[PDB]
Amino acid sequence: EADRTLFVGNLETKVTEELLFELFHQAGPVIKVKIPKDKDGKPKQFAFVNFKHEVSVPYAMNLLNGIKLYGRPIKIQFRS
Amino acid sequence: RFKPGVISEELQDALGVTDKSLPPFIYRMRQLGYPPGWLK
Ligand SMILES: [Br-]
Ligand SMILES: [Br-]
Ligand SMILES: [Br-]
Ligand SMILES: [Br-]
Ligand SMILES: [Cl-]
Ligand SMILES: [Sm+3]
Ligand SMILES: [Sm+3]
Ligand SMILES: [Sm+3]
Repeated sequence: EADRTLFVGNLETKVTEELLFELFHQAGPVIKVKIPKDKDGKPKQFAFVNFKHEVSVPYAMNLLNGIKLYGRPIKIQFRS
Repeated sequence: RFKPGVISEELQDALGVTDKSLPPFIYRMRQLGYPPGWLK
């Protein structure tokens, strides 16, 4: 459930689900990364990361919050 | 098997890492400990 998910914001426009998958894979096994779309099909500037293990969520916050992707620090928030 | 800090060229460039330089998050990983989700 939400126990295993993180919100990642402040994404530079070139950040993709693939790139975020690889980065957060360093914190623990990742199931999927979702960058949502608007009604017109445009990608948003934030993502949801779904981990395999809840324990990876607090660790990923400490490991990766503020890390710069294409010069912009990602902003991680808990969802639960 | 999990390989900490082994990342693709696309991710290196995204992180601003030049050749033979540690990814920025590795400096944190070394103090935080081994990622619990990869413990085996
Ligand atoms: Br994408
Ligand atoms: Br949404
Ligand atoms: Br949320
Ligand atoms: Br290491
Ligand atoms: Cl997508
Ligand atoms: Sm559960
Ligand atoms: Sm729980
Ligand atoms: Sm690709």
